[PDB]
Amino acid sequence: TVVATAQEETKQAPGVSIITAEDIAKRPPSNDLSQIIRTMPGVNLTGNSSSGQRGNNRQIDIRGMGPENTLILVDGKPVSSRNSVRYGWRGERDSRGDTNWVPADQVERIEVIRGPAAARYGNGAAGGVVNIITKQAGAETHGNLSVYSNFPQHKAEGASERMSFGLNGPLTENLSYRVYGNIAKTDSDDWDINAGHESNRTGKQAGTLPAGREGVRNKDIDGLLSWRLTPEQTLEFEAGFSRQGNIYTGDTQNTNSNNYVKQMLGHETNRMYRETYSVTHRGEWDFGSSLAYLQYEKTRNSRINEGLAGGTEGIFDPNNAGFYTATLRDLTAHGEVNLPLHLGYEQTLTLGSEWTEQKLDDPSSNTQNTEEGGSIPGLAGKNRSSSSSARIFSLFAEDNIELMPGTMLTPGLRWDHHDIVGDNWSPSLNLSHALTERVTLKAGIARAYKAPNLYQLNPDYLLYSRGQGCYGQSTSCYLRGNDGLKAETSVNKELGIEYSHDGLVAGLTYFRNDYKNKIESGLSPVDHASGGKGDYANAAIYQWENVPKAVVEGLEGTLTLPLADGLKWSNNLTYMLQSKNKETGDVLSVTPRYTLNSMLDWQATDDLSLQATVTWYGKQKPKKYDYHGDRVTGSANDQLSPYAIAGLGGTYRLSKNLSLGAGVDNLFDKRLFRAGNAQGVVGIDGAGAATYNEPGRTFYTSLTASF
Repeated sequence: TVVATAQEETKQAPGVSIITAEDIAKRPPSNDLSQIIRTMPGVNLTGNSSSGQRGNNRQIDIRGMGPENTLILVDGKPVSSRNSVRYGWRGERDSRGDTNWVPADQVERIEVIRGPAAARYGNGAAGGVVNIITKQAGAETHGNLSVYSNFPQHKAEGASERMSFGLNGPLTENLSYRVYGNIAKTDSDDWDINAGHESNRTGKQAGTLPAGREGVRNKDIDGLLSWRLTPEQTLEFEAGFSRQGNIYTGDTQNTNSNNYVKQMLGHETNRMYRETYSVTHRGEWDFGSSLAYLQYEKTRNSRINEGLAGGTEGIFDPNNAGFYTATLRDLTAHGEVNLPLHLGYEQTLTLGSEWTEQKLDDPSSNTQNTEEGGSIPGLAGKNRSSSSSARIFSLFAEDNIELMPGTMLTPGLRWDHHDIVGDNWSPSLNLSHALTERVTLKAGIARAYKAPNLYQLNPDYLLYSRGQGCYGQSTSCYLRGNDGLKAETSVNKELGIEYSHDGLVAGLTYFRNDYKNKIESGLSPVDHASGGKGDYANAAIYQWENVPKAVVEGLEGTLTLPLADGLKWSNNLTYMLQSKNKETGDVLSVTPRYTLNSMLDWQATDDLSLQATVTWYGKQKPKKYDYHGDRVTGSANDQLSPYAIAGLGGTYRLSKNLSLGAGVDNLFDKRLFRAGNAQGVVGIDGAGAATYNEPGRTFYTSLTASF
C-alpha cells in the first residue's frame, strides 16, 4: 500500500496546521483571511516593520520571523503582489499584504506550514508557508452563493460586507469548469478614531493623528476550465482578475499631515490590480504521478505620489499631485514527478524543478537625487532606471521512506541558482516515529532560503536622511541598494510529541530558527558622498547589509478535549522565548509574549451549531533602540499589557440548501488604539508597542445558499 509523497507526508509535521472550509464557516472573517489564519499556533498578526510605520496594516507572521518571511500560495502557486510596493529603510511597506486575494467562502482549506516542513517550498519560506486552496469541481454541477455583513458597536470602526459565488461541474464529458466571483467592502476606520489616544505632538505637529485601519474594496473573479485529455491526462486553464481599491483614512509614514492628506480622507488613494494566468497539466500514469504548471502574475500598484525624503517623506506630495503605477511581473514554472519505489524500503521519490522570474518597474522608488548630500560615484543623480529583475532556477529531490511501520524519514535537497546572488543549498529532513499506538514523536530540521528583494538588491535604489535616520551618527546619510548581498538562510528545527486518541489531542512542540544574513539597513558607512549643500554635504553612504545572526525560539501547545458527544473544547498555546537580532541586540518582530486560543464547539442540534471563543495575548514590548542605535526613552518604551478577546456565534441549517450564521466578535468590547510609531520624530513622540487598532465589539450575519 503506497507511501505518500514528501510534500504530503510533511503536512503532518508538528509545525503544520490545517484550516477547513467548515472552520471558516463557523468563524467567518470580516474580509482578509488573515483574521482566521492568525488563530493557528505559532502564528501572529503583526506590522511589517518594527518601526511601527504603516503599523495598522498587520499581516501574517510565522513564529516571530516577520510577515516578509511568510510565503503565500494559492493552490500551490505563489503570490508576489506585495513586492510591487516600495520596501523602505525600516522594512516598512505601505501594503495590506497578500492574504486578501481569495474570497473566504470559496476556500476549500488553508495549509499553514511553519518551520522545517516549509523550507522545501524555497525562496520566501523561512518563516513558513500559507497555502490557500480553492474549492474545485467534482462530478455533478454544484455551486454556491454566500453573503456576509458586519455591524461594529462603535461607529468609528469600519464595517464590512461581502458577497461571493461559486459555480462548477461538467459542461461536457471531457470538460468541466470552476468559476467564482466576489465583491467586498471593508470600510476604513474614521479619521479621528485615535483622537484621545495619540502620542504627544508639539509645534508644527500639533493636531496630527495616527490613523486607524485603512479600508478596502475587492472585486475578484476567477475561471478555470479542466479538460480531461487522455485517461492519464488533465489540463487546466485558469485566469484570475482582482482589484483592490483602498479607503484612505490619513495614514502617513511618520503620522504627520498636510492638506493633500486631509483632502483625500475617505477617498481611494491606492489601487492594486492583480492578474493571474496559469496552465496546469496533471498526469496519472503507470509509474506514478506528474505535475507541471506555468503561472504569470501581473500586479499593477497605482497610488498617489509621495516623497522619499524632506517635508514630503512618506506622505502625499502636494507639489506632484496625481498617481504613478509600479508594475510587477512574476512568471513561475514548475515541474515534478512522483515515483513509488518498492525495493529495499517502501518509499516515494519526488524529483522536480522550478524557474521564476521577477520584473519590477517602479518609477517612484529610484528618484532620490544627490543634490543635498553630495554625489555618489557609480550612481547618476537623475533619471535612473525604473526597472529591476532577477531569476532563480531550482532543482530538487525528496524521498519519503517508511523505515518500518510507524516510522517515516523524509530527506530532501533543494538547489537554487539566483542569477545575481548565486547558488543556494537547502537541505531538509523531517521524520515521524510512533512510540505507542497513541503517541508520536516528530522532529525536523532544514535550511530555508530567501533571496534579497529587488529594492534591497538595486544600486539605483537610494534613500536619504538629514540625520534622524542615520545609524551611529547624527549627520546626513544615504542608504543604497547593494547587489552583492548574500541571500538570507534560516536553519529551522522543531521537536514535537503528541498524544492522540478518540478525538483527544494533547501535544507540545519546541521550535528554534537560526536566522542567517537577514537583510537590513547598514550600521556603518562604507563610504562618503562628495559635495552637496551646507552641513549636509558629503553625506555618509550606508548600504543594505546582511546581519550575521538572529534567532527565534518558543513553544506551541495543543489541547483538544471531547467534553461530551456534541461538545468539543479546543485550545492552542504559543509561547515566544526569543526574537532577537543578535547584532543590534534588538527585537526582530514585535509579537505578544504568548497567545492562547480557546474554542468551545457545541453541536446543539442536528441543525444548530454554537461556538464560543476566547483568545488571550501576552505583553508586547517595542524596540529598545532608535534609528541611531541609542537607547529609546520616554513613551517610546511603552508596552501593551496582556488582554483577551472573546466571541460567540452559531450556524443554523435551514435545509440542505440554506444555512445562516450570526454572532459577535470581541464580546466584552476590549479596544486598543494606535498612538503612533515606535520611536518619535521632531514634534511627535513615539508610542512604543501601541502601534495598531484592535477593533471593538462587532456583530455579524451570514447566509450560504448551495447545491
